[PDB]
Amino acid sequence: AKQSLDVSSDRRKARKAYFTAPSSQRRVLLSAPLSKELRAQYGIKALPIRRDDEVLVVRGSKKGQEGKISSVYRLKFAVQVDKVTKEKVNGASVPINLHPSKLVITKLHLDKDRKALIQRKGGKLE
Amino acid sequence: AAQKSFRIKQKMAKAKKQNRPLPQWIRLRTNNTIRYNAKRRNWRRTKMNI
Amino acid sequence: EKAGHQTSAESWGTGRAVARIPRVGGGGTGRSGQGAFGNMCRGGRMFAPTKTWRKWNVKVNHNEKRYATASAIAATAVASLVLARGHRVEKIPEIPLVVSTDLESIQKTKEAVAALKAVGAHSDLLKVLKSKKLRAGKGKYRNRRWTQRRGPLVVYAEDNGIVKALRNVPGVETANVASLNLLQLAPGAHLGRFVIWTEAAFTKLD
Amino acid sequence: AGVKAYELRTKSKEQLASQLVDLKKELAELKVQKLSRPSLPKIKTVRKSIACVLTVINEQQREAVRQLYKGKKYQPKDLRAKKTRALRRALTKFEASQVTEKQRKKQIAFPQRKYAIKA
Amino acid sequence: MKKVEDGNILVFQVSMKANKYQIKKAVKELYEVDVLKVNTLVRPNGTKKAYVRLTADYDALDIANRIGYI
Amino acid sequence: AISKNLPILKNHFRKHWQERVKVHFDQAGKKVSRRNARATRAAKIAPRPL
Amino acid sequence: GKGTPSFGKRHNKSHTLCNRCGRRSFHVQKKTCSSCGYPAAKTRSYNWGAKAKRRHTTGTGRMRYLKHVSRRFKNGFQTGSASKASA
RNA sequence: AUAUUGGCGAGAGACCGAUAGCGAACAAGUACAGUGAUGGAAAGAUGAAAAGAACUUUGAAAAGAGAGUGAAAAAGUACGUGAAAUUGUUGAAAGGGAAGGGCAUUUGAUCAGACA
RNA sequence: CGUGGAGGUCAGUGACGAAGCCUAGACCGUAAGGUCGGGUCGAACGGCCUCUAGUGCAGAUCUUGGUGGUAGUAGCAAAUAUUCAAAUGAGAACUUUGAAGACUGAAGUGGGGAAAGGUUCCACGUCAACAGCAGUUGGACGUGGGUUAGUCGAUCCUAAGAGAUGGGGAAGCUCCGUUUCAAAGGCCUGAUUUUAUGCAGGCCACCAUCGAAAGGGAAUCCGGUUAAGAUUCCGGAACCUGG
RNA sequence: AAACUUUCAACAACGGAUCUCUUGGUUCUCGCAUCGAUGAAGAACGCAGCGAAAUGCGAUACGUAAUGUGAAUUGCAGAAUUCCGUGAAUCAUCGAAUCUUUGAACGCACAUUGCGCCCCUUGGUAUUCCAGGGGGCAUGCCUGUUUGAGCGUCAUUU
Ligand SMILES: [Mg+2]
Ligand SMILES: [Mg+2]
Ligand SMILES: [Mg+2]
Ligand SMILES: [Mg+2]
Ligand SMILES: [Mg+2]
Ligand SMILES: [Mg+2]
Ligand SMILES: [Mg+2]
Ligand SMILES: [Mg+2]
Ligand SMILES: [Mg+2]
Ligand SMILES: [Mg+2]
Ligand SMILES: [Mg+2]
Ligand SMILES: [Mg+2]
Ligand SMILES: [Mg+2]
Ligand SMILES: [Mg+2]
Ligand SMILES: [Mg+2]
Ligand SMILES: [Mg+2]
Ligand SMILES: [Mg+2]
Ligand SMILES: [Mg+2]
Ligand SMILES: [Mg+2]
Ligand SMILES: [Mg+2]
Ligand SMILES: [Mg+2]
Ligand SMILES: [Mg+2]
Ligand SMILES: [Mg+2]
Ligand SMILES: [Mg+2]
Ligand SMILES: [Mg+2]
Ligand SMILES: [Mg+2]
Ligand SMILES: [Mg+2]
Ligand SMILES: [Mg+2]
Ligand SMILES: [Mg+2]
Ligand SMILES: [Mg+2]
Ligand SMILES: [Mg+2]
Ligand SMILES: [Mg+2]
Ligand SMILES: [Mg+2]
Ligand SMILES: [Mg+2]
Ligand SMILES: [Mg+2]
Ligand SMILES: [Mg+2]
Ligand SMILES: [Mg+2]
Ligand SMILES: [Mg+2]
Ligand SMILES: [Mg+2]
Ligand SMILES: [Mg+2]
Ligand SMILES: [Mg+2]
Ligand SMILES: [Mg+2]
Ligand SMILES: [Mg+2]
Ligand SMILES: [Mg+2]
Ligand SMILES: [Mg+2]
Ligand SMILES: [Mg+2]
Ligand SMILES: [Mg+2]
Ligand SMILES: [Mg+2]
Ligand SMILES: [Mg+2]
Ligand SMILES: [Mg+2]
Ligand SMILES: [Mg+2]
Ligand SMILES: [Mg+2]
Ligand SMILES: [Mg+2]
Ligand SMILES: [Mg+2]
Ligand SMILES: [Mg+2]
Ligand SMILES: [Mg+2]
Ligand SMILES: [Mg+2]
Ligand SMILES: [Mg+2]
Ligand SMILES: [Mg+2]
Ligand SMILES: [Mg+2]
Ligand SMILES: [Mg+2]
Ligand SMILES: [Mg+2]
Ligand SMILES: [Mg+2]
Ligand SMILES: [Mg+2]
Ligand SMILES: [Mg+2]
Ligand SMILES: [Mg+2]
Ligand SMILES: [Mg+2]
Ligand SMILES: [Mg+2]
Ligand SMILES: [Mg+2]
Ligand SMILES: [Mg+2]
Ligand SMILES: [Mg+2]
Ligand SMILES: [Mg+2]
Ligand SMILES: [Mg+2]
Ligand SMILES: [Mg+2]
Ligand SMILES: [Mg+2]
Ligand SMILES: [Mg+2]
Ligand SMILES: [Mg+2]
Ligand SMILES: [Mg+2]
Ligand SMILES: [Mg+2]
Ligand SMILES: [Mg+2]
Ligand SMILES: [Mg+2]
Ligand SMILES: [Mg+2]
Ligand SMILES: [Mg+2]
Ligand SMILES: [Mg+2]
Ligand SMILES: [Mg+2]
Ligand SMILES: [Mg+2]
Ligand SMILES: [Mg+2]
Ligand SMILES: [Mg+2]
Ligand SMILES: [Mg+2]
Ligand SMILES: [Mg+2]
Ligand SMILES: [Mg+2]
Ligand SMILES: [Mg+2]
Ligand SMILES: [Mg+2]
Ligand SMILES: [Mg+2]
Ligand SMILES: [Mg+2]
Ligand SMILES: [Mg+2]
Ligand SMILES: [Mg+2]
Ligand SMILES: [Zn+2]
Repeated sequence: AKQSLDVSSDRRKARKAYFTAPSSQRRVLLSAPLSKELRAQYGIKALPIRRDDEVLVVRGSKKGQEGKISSVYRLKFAVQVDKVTKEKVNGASVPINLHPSKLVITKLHLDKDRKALIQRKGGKLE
Repeated sequence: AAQKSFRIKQKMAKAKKQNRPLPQWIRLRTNNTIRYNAKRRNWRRTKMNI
Repeated sequence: EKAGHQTSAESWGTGRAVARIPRVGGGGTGRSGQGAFGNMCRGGRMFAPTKTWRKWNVKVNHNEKRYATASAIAATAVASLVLARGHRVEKIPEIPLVVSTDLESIQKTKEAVAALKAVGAHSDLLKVLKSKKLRAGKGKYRNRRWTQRRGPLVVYAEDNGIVKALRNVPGVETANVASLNLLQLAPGAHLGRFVIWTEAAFTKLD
Repeated sequence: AGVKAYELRTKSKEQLASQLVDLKKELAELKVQKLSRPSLPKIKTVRKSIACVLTVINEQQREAVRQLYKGKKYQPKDLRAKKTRALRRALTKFEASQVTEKQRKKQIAFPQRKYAIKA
Repeated sequence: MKKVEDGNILVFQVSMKANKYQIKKAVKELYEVDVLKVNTLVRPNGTKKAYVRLTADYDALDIANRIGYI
Repeated sequence: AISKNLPILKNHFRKHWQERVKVHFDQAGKKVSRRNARATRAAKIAPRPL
Repeated sequence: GKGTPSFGKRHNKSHTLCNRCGRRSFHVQKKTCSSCGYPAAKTRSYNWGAKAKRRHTTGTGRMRYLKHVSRRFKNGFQTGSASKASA
């Protein structure tokens, strides 16, 4: 258990910092773990989800469905997938909001920097 | 009035501005809570004291 | 302390057909007129309001503390008690439980765990775990939030990495003989822990 | 698209002052269009740019001055270090370090010896 | 708008720090036009309004749709 | 307020005493610091004694 | 006549808005504000009136300058600019 | 070495749990009162997600009736649970200047146990 | 007996439904209370041993909130008074418009201002609340528009007053004093023709300042024009002050 | 016999208890020393494509510069060039600026957007009148500078 002195196990402070946390911090909280596949591949377990990324909802009702992360909705603490949606009574369509932690990464949109992140957590890339 | 300072002309103007209703789009934001302008003022109901 | 009292309320005196607690003055605001200070008025002060200078800690006689801790120790033999008091010892070698001194030096949780198991712990560690529950009260949101039974308490003599091995396993607490804590020797004032002593430890007692 | 920071800081003194003039014209023209249209967010990024221009027209002229004054007693208070009012009148290292003659003669003579016990 | 169609007047919302002088000149300088007089007034909302009459040589209307609006 | 066969006590709580009441809640938190701040001296003050 | 008629004559300000605190507490004839104390050098405070104080002490405001002094402090009053890195 | 109901940063509690806890969990020193010094409130909770009810029909409309959404509209921006006082309809009963109560039994309604 | 919280324990109950609420259904206790059924309900909760207290309500002209009988009751009666018809609208005693009956009776219910309000003005839209019947109307609601000056006010002047200043008191916030035991300032040009303003005369001893939209005071008028502005715009005709 | 009164029940009302929640409040404890004439605290008024407020900012106005991160922002509209990049962002950090009107508040006033003086500069045919642009002028006190006063007073003239 918390054997340090600058870390708090207090439930109040915890939930504040969650909910109040700024966008730049949210990116990191909204992470998805890689696929069993992509994991042996880049030698790496998780990763801060981003936009043009590919994914499998391995939880929830939308289980099995898959797609490209349309947008990350940091504000709403939720991610949206282009392809996973609701058709209202008026037939119009609307995005469902999936949570990063219930997704799995399938193909990684790659950057100079995405690469460097992967390289920095001890990863590798093909 | 009908011969006042600018100082008052002024307050009077700011006064005027705030006397609008909640712009109905603020209501549609995420986490919005403001239902209506809770701070509104009517000339024959509350006087503003210069 | 300043609370109940951030008002200005004087009474209204007798004769205005209304009770005579002090009342908030002024006007134009609902609060205006209402009861103040009264240990029974809304937004009153409270009766005999708690203080910081309550007697919190207690002076216990230094010598009883001993006679207590001693008595506490004597019962961690006594089969029946350890049994009576929780602790699945239903079937461990002999009471007291004396393990090798090599225990004191085991440095990996995973190791220690199955050592402890071999010595007979198993059912008892399992007795915790099978028992983490949501604190019924409000310590549920005062970081007293879960709860669970007490496990075996492993007394050692020299700590050569035992404590950090057994740290993370739920229910098992560790202690060097030179201390020995009455709060752990009879948790909740109930006699007879499940103590498992390294030999070097055991021998330090006299 | 907006203007950029570094792209300006190399633009010439009155290339720079010029661009401002033309930005202010853009703005003018926009504020006309603004009222003849249900929206004109475009405006937000032209008035944002005027800032940047002015900002850099200022930065340059400042450390233009800041340097001519760099390295002499007395330079404008607004190039002077801010720190804190009290900081700004606390004794300077020197006038603090100041020991008396008699003093150092003794400091020197009998200084704190790095002794130690054991044997 | 009728001031412009009828009167040869250019109405401008103007900075409140500005006077009849500064208005006249900074119109002359910004629109290439000759001004007769500059009657001004403080709108009830905190913005100076400028009535601005050009001389007989300029048809304000033509100016109006050469600045942009109309 | 004299009654029964008790001693006569002289407890001096007639001034505004609730005001000057020093509970040493921090008895612990002073030892520590004192320890903490002794150690830093030993450390600083070289192989010298305290 | 000491009631609802004599209130008829009420229409003459004793105070206008005070320049220092903007309060409609500026005693016209007596030419001082009844809250802040302008034009006195000190602002008007009293210790028997705390809710009074609490309605004005630093923090009730903008803190235009004071906000940042703890930050500025946090890094020992940094004269200079920042350099550059990677990523 | 001492002090510290202020200030900046932290870790806590056999503390209070929205009539409590600071006056303020909310656009609270707000709104509102006073000529002024000052006084000073109330006010948290749909659901996992608005999926916040297309469409049809009666209506001038608000709405109602259908349909629809949802695990639930016995959650419909009057929104978790929804007590009491108090109220409507429905059912049963009693009532010749109060009503309620005690012991006992008739009558009506209703119900446990128990047999094997 | 019972409640909020703590130590221990039952490896206690629970989304296959915890808590809570309803229940002239059942059971245990002399009682405080305890247990079950059923209904409602949605995330928590309990037994036993100990610990702990902001620990039990019918009252206190108790506090805050909420709710009744009174009761469809009292009442909606001052200021002479209304009526026909059309138009509009779902809707007309009440709005629009035409008619008729009257009033205020120029010491006005007329036509304007000062104080005070601050957008109430005007247009369009428009009825949930408000106008103690009503509402199609409004000083309401939503939405826009509107206040133009050398001469009209402020501004300048001084009044009773107010109040800095050299000072004098006062522990001190601060009190006294206003020309006051004060070294209290600026004007005309000349001297310049290095040159911009040093000095060459003489005066001048007045020593703040604030304090009047009714006192004092330089100067404007007529016609036209707007949904709403005018001695302020348009048009023609002047007048003053400075250069 | 109704109605009406009253009692129990179901359902529906009124009300908002109770249960469960908690980005809050309270109390303890540890660490640390930083407001302002280099204009503080506080005030007023303004600033967004669509805002009244709370928050933020200051006519460079929910922000400019810088640095870190490495792609959002999100109620709608939007740029789109901003995605292997001096580069998305109501992000973090912050060392650079801008910072109206004021406030100890400082040319004088102030129930006035009131009224002067000085320097530089620009236009009007202008050392002097008017206008525009910049930079200035409070008080007490210390060190020094310069210019002066008093038969307070020393010497020196011929
Ligand atoms: Mg990571
Ligand atoms: Mg399944
Ligand atoms: Mg989510
Ligand atoms: Mg009133
Ligand atoms: Mg007290
Ligand atoms: Mg009474
Ligand atoms: Mg309280
Ligand atoms: Mg439990
Ligand atoms: Mg409970
Ligand atoms: Mg940018
Ligand atoms: Mg300096
Ligand atoms: Mg024409
Ligand atoms: Mg004592
Ligand atoms: Mg010592
Ligand atoms: Mg009154
Ligand atoms: Mg008076
Ligand atoms: Mg005074
Ligand atoms: Mg002053
Ligand atoms: Mg202390
Ligand atoms: Mg403290
Ligand atoms: Mg601690
Ligand atoms: Mg409260
Ligand atoms: Mg309580
Ligand atoms: Mg309160
Ligand atoms: Mg809250
Ligand atoms: Mg309210
Ligand atoms: Mg809820
Ligand atoms: Mg609720
Ligand atoms: Mg919700
Ligand atoms: Mg329906
Ligand atoms: Mg349900
Ligand atoms: Mg529900
Ligand atoms: Mg709805
Ligand atoms: Mg409900
Ligand atoms: Mg009976
Ligand atoms: Mg008990
Ligand atoms: Mg209890
Ligand atoms: Mg309690
Ligand atoms: Mg039973
Ligand atoms: Mg059931
Ligand atoms: Mg249940
Ligand atoms: Mg729930
Ligand atoms: Mg007990
Ligand atoms: Mg009590
Ligand atoms: Mg009782
Ligand atoms: Mg009661
Ligand atoms: Mg009672
Ligand atoms: Mg009562
Ligand atoms: Mg009542
Ligand atoms: Mg009725
Ligand atoms: Mg009647
Ligand atoms: Mg009557
Ligand atoms: Mg009449
Ligand atoms: Mg009528
Ligand atoms: Mg009529
Ligand atoms: Mg007549
Ligand atoms: Mg007459
Ligand atoms: Mg009338
Ligand atoms: Mg009139
Ligand atoms: Mg008014
Ligand atoms: Mg309007
Ligand atoms: Mg009207
Ligand atoms: Mg209606
Ligand atoms: Mg009305
Ligand atoms: Mg009515
Ligand atoms: Mg009505
Ligand atoms: Mg209106
Ligand atoms: Mg004018
Ligand atoms: Mg005149
Ligand atoms: Mg003037
Ligand atoms: Mg004086
Ligand atoms: Mg005057
Ligand atoms: Mg006059
Ligand atoms: Mg006329
Ligand atoms: Mg007009
Ligand atoms: Mg008119
Ligand atoms: Mg004319
Ligand atoms: Mg003429
Ligand atoms: Mg002349
Ligand atoms: Mg009942
Ligand atoms: Mg019901
Ligand atoms: Mg509760
Ligand atoms: Mg919850
Ligand atoms: Mg806390
Ligand atoms: Mg601590
Ligand atoms: Mg202050
Ligand atoms: Mg603001
Ligand atoms: Mg905002
Ligand atoms: Mg935006
Ligand atoms: Mg970069
Ligand atoms: Mg930021
Ligand atoms: Mg600027
Ligand atoms: Mg002044
Ligand atoms: Mg001024
Ligand atoms: Mg200037
Ligand atoms: Mg001197
Ligand atoms: Mg001299
Ligand atoms: Zn004031």
